[PDB]
Amino acid sequence: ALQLTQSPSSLSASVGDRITITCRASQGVTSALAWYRQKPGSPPQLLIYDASSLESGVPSRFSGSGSGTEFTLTISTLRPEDFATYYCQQLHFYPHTFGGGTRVDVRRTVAAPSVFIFPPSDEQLKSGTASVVCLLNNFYPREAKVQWKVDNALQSGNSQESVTEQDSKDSTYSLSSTLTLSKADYEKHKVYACEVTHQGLSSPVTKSFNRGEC
Amino acid sequence: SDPVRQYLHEIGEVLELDKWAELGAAAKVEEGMEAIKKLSEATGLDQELIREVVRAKILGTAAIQKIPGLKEKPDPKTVEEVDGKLKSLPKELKRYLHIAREGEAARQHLIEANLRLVVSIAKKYTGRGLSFLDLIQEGNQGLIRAVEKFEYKRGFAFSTYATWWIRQAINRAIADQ
Amino acid sequence: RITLKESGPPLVKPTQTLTLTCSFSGFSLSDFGVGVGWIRQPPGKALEWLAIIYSDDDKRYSPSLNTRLTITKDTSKNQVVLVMTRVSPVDTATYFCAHRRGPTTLFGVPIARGPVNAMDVWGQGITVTISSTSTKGPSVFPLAPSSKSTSGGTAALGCLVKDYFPEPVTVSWNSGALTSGVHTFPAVLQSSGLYSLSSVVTVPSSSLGTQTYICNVNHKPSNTKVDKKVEPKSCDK
Ligand SMILES: Nc1ncnc2c1ncn2[C@@H]1O[C@H](COP(=O)(O)OP(=O)(O)OP(=O)(O)O)[C@@H](O)[C@H]1O
Repeated sequence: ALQLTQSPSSLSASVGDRITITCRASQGVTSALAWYRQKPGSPPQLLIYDASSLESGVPSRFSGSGSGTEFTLTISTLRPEDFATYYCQQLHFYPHTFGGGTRVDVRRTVAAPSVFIFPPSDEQLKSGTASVVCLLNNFYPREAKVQWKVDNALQSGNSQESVTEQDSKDSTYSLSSTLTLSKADYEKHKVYACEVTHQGLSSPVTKSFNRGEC
Repeated sequence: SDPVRQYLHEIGEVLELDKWAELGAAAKVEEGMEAIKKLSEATGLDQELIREVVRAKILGTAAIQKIPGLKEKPDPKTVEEVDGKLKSLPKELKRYLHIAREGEAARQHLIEANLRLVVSIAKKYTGRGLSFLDLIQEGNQGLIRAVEKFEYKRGFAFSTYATWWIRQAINRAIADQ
Repeated sequence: RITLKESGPPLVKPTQTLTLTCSFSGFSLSDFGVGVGWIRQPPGKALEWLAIIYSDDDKRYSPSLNTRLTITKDTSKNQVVLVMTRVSPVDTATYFCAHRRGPTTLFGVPIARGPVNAMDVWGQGITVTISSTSTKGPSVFPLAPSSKSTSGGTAALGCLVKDYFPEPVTVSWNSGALTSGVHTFPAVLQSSGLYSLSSVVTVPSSSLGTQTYICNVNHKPSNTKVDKKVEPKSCDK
């Protein structure tokens, strides 16, 4: 089994940096190595073919090098749109194997989680279920934990969160935690709180609400 | 352990060559077969001697040395015999040696890459006239006939040009004897 | 010039047969040495190569599943078909088709085979899910703006797209007019086996009851289209 080992698996840099991804092959694949770029929710896009040839219509910041067993990709000046996962591929042997991937993130100064909170809709309540949502807009790094308290009672295994991608505009991450309960079980409590914890904080933030006025 | 597992295990670790990686090797064989015409009409008379020698040199580091059907003629002495009767030649005759060793390294890779091919064609004759380990000694022999007669400039694909001699070597051996 | 589009079922049941089709333009499968290949991407994982077919009808499959794959071409209709038998949830992924350049030949005899070492044009991809769960459209609930939702200088509102199956769902705000500050989170699979996701948008706290905000939800697998206006909570009068 010809193995393509890609390193680093991930990394951070700031616009204008110069980086080098590597692709090691378990066996000699001569020059038949290609490099692709995949942006979130998009097909891969060819960058380098035959190991060192810039695909026509691709930015000249990109270059590739190597032969046989060791290959590298290089972005001269990192740009806003260069943050994505990069993959390599060998087409010397069947099956044409793909590398494991390399994620590239941007650097930035620790941002503070702008915390909001949404009680369940009356439209939802009338269907037999409730969803309390706790939004953590724009922070950094991804590192952050949301804690759900209901009448001071900590909640585990009844919430789910999801993180957006680091936006090219404001290069931070946003998070959405959703606590789900039955209408009946929701109609037995009052104080629904959300305790965020992040580096950009000197203390846990609690954007709570009380289901009397909210 | 029955070579049915010893052999099959060895080849089951060999990778198949890309469509163009094959055609490239099959061409490299013809280049190392035209450089044998040159390294033969200089050291004195025809080729096949040189070809087998270089084949043994390259065969020394082959991942698969035991190929059923191939009349491996080592001649432990003939090695240093023709090895020396080549390594010492005019400046220009050293680069043609380089060419021949590659053109012969290709003939080897090409054969290895199509072993698990001969095994799947042979398997399509199980329970019939001849048996597994038997058919392979014939298919592998056709595999050598194709890698020898092949001719990319003609237009044919090798995967096919191989099958059309592997199967043919089996259906000319099914005649028994 | 080259365009490939995959098509097929968004959901197939286990042990059944998945049939994908690659429709293309800008090239022909009668072109010299040209190939068309299939690559899948499981959720959260890396690309995996499946099969390839060439102009001369040569074809190759991934070893780990060549017993289950068949690939065929219709070069006069500009299509390629991949068939996968006995599917299981582990085959849930986005399936891509892609184009492979043939060698630059002196009209017949190859010479410059350099451009063949890449898959240079990819289709958009098709999301396919193997599961026993039945298709189900989404309910769209409001994430209305309010005091505990408006902090600092700008408010925040959104939509909760609850209980649908399978992926994917698409979310746009004001038919595209609105893109600034729009965060559409990835879908999460709930304990019931249905997906759920939210889309949020941060707006000027001084334009809430004036500007109209609508999120446009489309879930093609159930052919459900929904438009929901998200207005502030009646927590005023
Ligand atoms: N799609 C496929 N392509 C190639 N090989 C496959 C595929 N599916 C299964 N195989 C393997 O090909 C093998 C052919 O049998 P073989 O004689 O190689 O057994 P084996 O590999 O020696 O057994 P073991 O792995 O226990 O030593 C099967 O054992 C099977 O594991």
